[PDB]
Amino acid sequence: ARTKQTARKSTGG
Amino acid sequence: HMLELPHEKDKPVAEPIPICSFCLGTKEQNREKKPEELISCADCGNSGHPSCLKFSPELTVRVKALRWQCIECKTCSSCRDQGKNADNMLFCDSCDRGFHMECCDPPLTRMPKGMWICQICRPRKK
Ligand SMILES: [Zn+2]
Ligand SMILES: [Zn+2]
Ligand SMILES: [Zn+2]
Ligand SMILES: [Zn+2]
Repeated sequence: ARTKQTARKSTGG
Repeated sequence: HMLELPHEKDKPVAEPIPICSFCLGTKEQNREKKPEELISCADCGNSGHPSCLKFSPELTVRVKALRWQCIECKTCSSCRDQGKNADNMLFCDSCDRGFHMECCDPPLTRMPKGMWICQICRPRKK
């Protein structure tokens, strides 16, 4: 699953 | 089609910014210097190539049909707040809407191992 936090990390910040 | 929530249907849509916030390319140039239409945030107008957003083609089609918020603008579709903790807001793997774990029904306290999808995207039972 994804969260706002993981999405930031995945996409670069 | 993708269902819209009543509060999404009549909200203002921000002017879209025609360059990707990740790589600064227009629709003509993603990171591979290939054309790719942008997805744009309805609250602030910030855009991203689906490839820079790390969306699959299947999620991309669905998000393009909805009033989408970027990662920073995403608010919980249940309570309408951001709250202070980003590892607490799940993003749906079907429609990319945000929901606080505490706002799920029933509430979650632990991350799902695999995909997570919101109640809007779960089909009606027989
Ligand atoms: Zn890009
Ligand atoms: Zn935004
Ligand atoms: Zn909430
Ligand atoms: Zn959903």
